Amino acid sequence: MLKIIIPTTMLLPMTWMSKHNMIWINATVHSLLISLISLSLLNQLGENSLNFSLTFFSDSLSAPLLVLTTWLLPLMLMASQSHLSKETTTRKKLYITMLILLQLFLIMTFTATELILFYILFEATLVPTLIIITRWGNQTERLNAGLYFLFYTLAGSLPLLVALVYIQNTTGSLNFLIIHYWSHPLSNSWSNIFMWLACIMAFMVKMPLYGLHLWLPKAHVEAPIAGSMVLAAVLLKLGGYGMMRITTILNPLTNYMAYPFLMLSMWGMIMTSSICLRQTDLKSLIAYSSVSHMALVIVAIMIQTPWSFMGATALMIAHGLTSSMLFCLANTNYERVHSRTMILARGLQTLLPLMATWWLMASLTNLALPPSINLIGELFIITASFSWSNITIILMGMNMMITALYSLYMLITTQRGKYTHHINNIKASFTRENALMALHILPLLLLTLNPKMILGPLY
Amino acid sequence: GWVRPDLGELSKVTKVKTDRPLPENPYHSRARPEPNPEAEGDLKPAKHGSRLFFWTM
Repeated sequence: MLKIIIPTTMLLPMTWMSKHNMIWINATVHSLLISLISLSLLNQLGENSLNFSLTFFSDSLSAPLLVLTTWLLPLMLMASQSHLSKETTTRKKLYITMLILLQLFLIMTFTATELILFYILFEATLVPTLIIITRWGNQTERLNAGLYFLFYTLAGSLPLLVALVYIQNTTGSLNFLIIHYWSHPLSNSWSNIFMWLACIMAFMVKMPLYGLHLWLPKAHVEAPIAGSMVLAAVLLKLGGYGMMRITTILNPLTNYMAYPFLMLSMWGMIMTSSICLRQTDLKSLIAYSSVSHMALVIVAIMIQTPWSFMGATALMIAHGLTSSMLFCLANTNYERVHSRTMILARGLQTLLPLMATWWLMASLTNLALPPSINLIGELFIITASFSWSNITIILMGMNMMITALYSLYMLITTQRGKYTHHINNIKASFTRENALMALHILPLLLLTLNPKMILGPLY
Repeated sequence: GWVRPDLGELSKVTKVKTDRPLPENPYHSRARPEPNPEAEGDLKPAKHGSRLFFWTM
């Protein structure tokens, strides 16, 4: 994977000694080239993960996330061009360095071989985002935002470290290939429950899970837009990639202690989706929407069925493209109106034709029209959960109905209706943010044509 | 027939021919402990490098 790693780190010298105006052009073009090179990673064998090196390996689960990160990186590059114009060149290059460093840690995380190496770069993503959230934020609270996001993830991260090093002393290795191949049943000894626990809350705190999610509304609604997408699109999914990994050994414990988190989640998305319907800030809805969508994933991983894992993977990638779009969409409105209140700028279809479309299928992908990959992930979860328990259907079915309730609500309360006559600064929609939405949406329908590439290794 | 020994003569180290045997264990020492396994053998490169976590070499 150094055919991706080496060019990615080579973006640092190139972006750090380019001209004072070419930093945006240079970073965007070669990051896209990295995305094209990363597209070759879509190739997967029947069941053998691509073992490029001793310390790097990939399969049908890592690559779709890998392409998601690499494809994403130019998207914040173009999104940040708007509000980063009024800055010095050296600080601007510092911003680009954080994004590239964030990307580089992401690729190493997904391509990691053993759990400890995965853990190091996994957590290492906290540092670049911590600077992004805090240094370049917009409001006073961002200082409290960073601490909330940092400690929450760390509070669960440290128990996993103790459990991980404990794995090495007991099993003899932490390599994922050996762990799955040398998998042994886990006893129900009272120590083993905490052993199971210490490998879980690390992944579910950043999912986020119901209860342990408050950093999500306190960061995504408050981070800079560029940091907002990568947080929602991929960073939450870091728990997903880990959980499919760590569950290979933590069996058959999952049968019992999934329950306290299952209905914690099962009552979760319905509860969270209710909060989304009754927000006042724009970005607060999508943030609360993200945990709601992430909640069905938690059930998908934990239930441990092949169908749910495919549904987990599809919903994971689909939500990333979606949540990035709505966060980008909110940023476009926030920039002109200098706020994020929902009913502040209702009724803008008459002035924003193309935006009103970009609202339209972005919300529809949030409603998950058929046959968008959102349903393909969502429906697979439903069938797996129903096979587990019939009474499941009412809950998340009601959730995706209250999900439908709000997912038109901002469409009504941002585009439908009459403009505000005192507002007179909604200028012609610039092609930059405009083309940004195009690059968000077309891969969604393109992947809809051939979804078979994003169901993970269980397909 | 006695002559006073000169200075330092009485302080010389003398030798005697006692017929008693030399005590093999004057201190009655117990059995000496066996030495620990001797360190020997040839040195070859460490198997699979450091063998610590993700460090292949």
